[PDB]
Amino acid sequence: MIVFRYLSREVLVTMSAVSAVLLVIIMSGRFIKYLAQAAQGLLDPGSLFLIMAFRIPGFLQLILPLGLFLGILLAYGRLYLESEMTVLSATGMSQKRLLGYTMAPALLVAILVAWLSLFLAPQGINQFALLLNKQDTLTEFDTLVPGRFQAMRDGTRVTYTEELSKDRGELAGIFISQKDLNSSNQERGISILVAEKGTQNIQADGSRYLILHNGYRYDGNPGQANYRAIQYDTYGVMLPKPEASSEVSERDAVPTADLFGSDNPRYQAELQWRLSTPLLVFVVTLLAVPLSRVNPRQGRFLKLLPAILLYMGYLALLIAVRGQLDKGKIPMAIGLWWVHGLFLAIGLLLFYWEPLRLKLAS
Amino acid sequence: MVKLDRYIGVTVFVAILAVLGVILGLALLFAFIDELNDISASYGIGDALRFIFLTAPRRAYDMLPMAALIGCLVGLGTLASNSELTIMRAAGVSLSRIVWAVMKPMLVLMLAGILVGEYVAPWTENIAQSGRALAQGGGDSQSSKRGLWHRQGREYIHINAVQPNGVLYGVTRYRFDEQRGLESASFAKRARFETDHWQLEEVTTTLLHPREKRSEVVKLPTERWDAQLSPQLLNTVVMEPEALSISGLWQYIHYLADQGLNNNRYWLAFWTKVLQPLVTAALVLMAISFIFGPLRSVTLGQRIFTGVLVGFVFRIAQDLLGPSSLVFDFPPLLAVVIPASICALAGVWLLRRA
Amino acid sequence: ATLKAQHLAKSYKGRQVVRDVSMSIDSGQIVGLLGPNGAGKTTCFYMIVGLVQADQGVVRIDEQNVTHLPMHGRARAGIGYLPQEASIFRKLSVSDNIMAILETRSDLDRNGRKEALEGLLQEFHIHHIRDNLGMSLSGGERRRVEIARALASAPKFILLDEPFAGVDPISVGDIKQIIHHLKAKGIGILITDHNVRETLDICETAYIVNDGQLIAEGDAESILANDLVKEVYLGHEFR
Amino acid sequence: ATLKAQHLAKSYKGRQVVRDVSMSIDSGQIVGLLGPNGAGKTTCFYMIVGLVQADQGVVRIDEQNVTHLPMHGRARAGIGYLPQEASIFRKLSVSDNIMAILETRSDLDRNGRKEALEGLLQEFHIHHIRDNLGMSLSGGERRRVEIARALASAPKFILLDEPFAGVDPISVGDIKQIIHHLKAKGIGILITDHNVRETLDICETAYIVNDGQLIAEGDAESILANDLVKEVYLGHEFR
Repeated sequence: MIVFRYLSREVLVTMSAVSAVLLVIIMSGRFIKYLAQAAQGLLDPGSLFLIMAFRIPGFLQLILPLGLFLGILLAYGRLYLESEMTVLSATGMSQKRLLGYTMAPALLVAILVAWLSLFLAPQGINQFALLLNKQDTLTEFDTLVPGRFQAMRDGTRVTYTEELSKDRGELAGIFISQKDLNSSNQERGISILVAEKGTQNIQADGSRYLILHNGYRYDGNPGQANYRAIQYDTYGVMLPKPEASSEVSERDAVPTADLFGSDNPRYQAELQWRLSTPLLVFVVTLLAVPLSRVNPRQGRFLKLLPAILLYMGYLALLIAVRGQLDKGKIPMAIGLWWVHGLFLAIGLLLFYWEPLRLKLAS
Repeated sequence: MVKLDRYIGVTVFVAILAVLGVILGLALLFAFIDELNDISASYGIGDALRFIFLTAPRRAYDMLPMAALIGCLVGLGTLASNSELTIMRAAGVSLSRIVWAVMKPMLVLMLAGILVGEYVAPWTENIAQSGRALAQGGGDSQSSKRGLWHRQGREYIHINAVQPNGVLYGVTRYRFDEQRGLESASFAKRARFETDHWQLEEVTTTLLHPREKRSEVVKLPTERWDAQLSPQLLNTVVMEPEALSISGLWQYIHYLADQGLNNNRYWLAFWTKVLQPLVTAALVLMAISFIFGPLRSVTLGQRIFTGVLVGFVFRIAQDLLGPSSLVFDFPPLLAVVIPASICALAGVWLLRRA
Repeated sequence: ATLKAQHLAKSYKGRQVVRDVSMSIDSGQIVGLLGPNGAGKTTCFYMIVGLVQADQGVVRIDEQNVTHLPMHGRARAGIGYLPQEASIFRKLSVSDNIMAILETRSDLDRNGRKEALEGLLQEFHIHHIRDNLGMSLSGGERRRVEIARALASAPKFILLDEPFAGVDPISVGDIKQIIHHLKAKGIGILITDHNVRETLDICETAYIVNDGQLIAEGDAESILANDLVKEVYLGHEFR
Repeated sequence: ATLKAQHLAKSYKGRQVVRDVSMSIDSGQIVGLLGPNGAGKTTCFYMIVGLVQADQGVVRIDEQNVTHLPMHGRARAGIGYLPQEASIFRKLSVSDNIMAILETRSDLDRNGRKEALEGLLQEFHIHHIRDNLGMSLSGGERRRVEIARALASAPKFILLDEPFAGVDPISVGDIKQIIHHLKAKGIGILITDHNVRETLDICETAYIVNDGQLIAEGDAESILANDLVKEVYLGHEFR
């Protein structure tokens, strides 16, 4: 029992330190990507603070299992290097007993990760998406110079402006037209008009009531003998906020109570993914114990990089299977469970290597 | 002092080459895994593999400094843990002499990095990007992301896709009158650059008649085009600043200066691509300081782990000071000088502490 | 009891390090295992301990084939061990360094564990440092605590590893006294060491393993006078 | 020449590990440095060689204050060093190990370097093994090549560090012969070792330090009878 408390307190502290370092690194890595979009001027650089505070629960869901993996590796390597475990196995301690001792601090991490992945990360992601949609769309429309006009990616909103204005009054004039004719093969595909109007009548989050009293439609399909030119009023330009749809998805914010009963493959793959990190904790704990046996020449800082690579590959396989399963390609009976089975098997063949060799030695 | 110089130089050179090979392999594997998600229809696995392989020199040039740091750490640790640098120091060989011995085969690496990043990286990067864009699409007037818009007093120019070999895919020309009267809806497929004019191809123009006549389609085969655009100008705008040759970056910085638009990202890219030897020298000086200090008798694994951790901490800071120098207002030269400078200062401090 | 190693053999990357070495330790004896550094002295010692798997031969303790048993199986069979390096529980008090092993014993109840802890703490004269942490102990007391801890498991044999290496000439007296005490308790002891003077002083029967073979054996007088060990190991001018 | 160290003192954790110890080695004699493990023997040795800067000290080589000089600065005036562990250049031949150090010397031309290399190769009887890689040498010849390489720099005092550690009793005769060979040339050795029985034999003057203070000095017969050392370090029954 004394050994149990000693091992648990030696593992938990190292896990905590490694998790803190990993969290700092991941937060910095995400900041260096959000700051680029801030530099483009798309998003207010005063709200990057909250976004981090709302996204960190989503990072302490894939960081904690790796923190436990590295903590077990480092702690048991330290105990192995100082002959602290040689005198523990020379008084009677099966490696099964060591696994039993290690599985108790892993239970706390599994409980914490299950809570964070089933009841906290969805709430945080929902709040982050809500507050990014609410008031961060004020910078959706940015104008640099009259030389750089507006060419929206929708393929229907392209126009011209003269010298811009801070008050948004001097950038009048409009040459709006859908203009998807190429060789002028269609008539309804252009809404060309001549305008000196286009006042920035922003009512909603960028939505504009830019009705133009100046405009002459040129509907007549060019390249033909049909000249059709009438008066044109305007083409409504409402600006929505597509930032949220580019980075996150609706699935990650659905409460767990809304996935227990459903027929949508995405809403069920999400449930299968959320219940995968508690098993991640136990699988990496099982993998960690046989790996931690090190020699004085190897040191404890040797198999850390392969451990990180293996964990990243495990997560990548989980995500790929989820993304090829929510499409219905894989029937939702095997699920993600075969990935867990594969990694459990490769951990079991590693925990039972020395006993297998001894048995094969007859 | 010849044999000691060759011994240390060969050791560090081989270690650096091995580390660079491993890092390049890992980077290519991660990039291919990321690219797998966009495999659809025309973008086959073969095209993705071709793009990944063609973007190898750029990744090697980018990862050269971290590779040099880790390789110097490993190579000097091999000597130090065997208690050979102590013998060299006790034989009368100074410490600055050992630093010079390590840096002698490293000016070669810095020169190779500059050469491969100013002559070889832009070509392969351009070829790979253009090939990926072609494979993904660009058939329509506005289909490919690799597009651009140019305007004159009345001439309107839109290019659907640009080619590395001085060719434009999807040339589109428009003409608006002084009263915003439409006069041309020209379409083209290809163009050839001769003298200063632009030899258009597949000219499917559509010129509007003002009074009552509806436009007509003239399928003229070729026509010289009077445009001030140069193929270098259209190539430079498309490519990202971090994938441009030094001479091209300098010329584009000056050209942006003439028109009055401020240049603050191209300046940062130019400084990063120029001050790379100094950053490498600072990093490897700090690595040499590490070997002679804390990581003296520690194992190889600890040295590799420390090198990787510090490389992460350094690269993250370097990539974080970039957009910060554009959001805020301070010279981009600081964003390149500060991290390398403090690395060199820490290395010198620890070396003087012996 | 009797720990016997018979026809032991091993081979590292082609070369045969040891071959046909036979040793036997009785309960109560102090048997020393010496030899040249490059020979298979350490290989034989670790093959008996359990850290290296023997290619051939058997290792049995009183009709109990423990050759193909792990280290914990051997430890439960009766064989102890004590590594050369410092192997005390650093962040644990002395009174807990022993109780952490006394709690695994099956024949001891709640009161028996306390009684045995008191006996072990008083026998070795470490009662005054009962509260000190393991990392703060001096060089002399660390060995006493380690021996008491290894004795808390009630081993039938203890295989010391380089007890006298890096030890002052005044502290070898304490180690010899501890070894004599352990012999008096009835526990057979196997000693392997680089220092061949104090080891031959304390041991009662010694084995020489040179070129992977048992070239000579016997007491101190018969081992200091043999010609083979005097021309491959000791030198013609040794005492 | 005379390597007189005066009034040495140091402190690691605010505590005076070494205080007021003075040693003097004439050029042409073998001097030993002994003491308990925790005392200031290794610290004093490392301060003399230069790896540990001394807070106080007048270390001088015949009226040449070299206390502030670095390790290479001290070695330029001529002070050898030989690490306890293997320090052979791994991927270099024996003929290259000596020549690499010889090229450091500034008073030798090409023909002089060649002649000195042949002289050193023949002097230490390693002319036959002049092409084997340094990493593929047995312990018997590795030490000879290391000592030849150390002598290639032409020092005036060689500071050996644990030469008789982890060697067989037949392999101490070779080391003693080599040390006598070095003493014949004129160098002044400063053997320091854990083992005392032959360290007090080969050497002719010992400086035993305890609690970071010089407690005794003199010839082996004149120190084995000292009461203080027989109380703290050597015990009451040594020899």
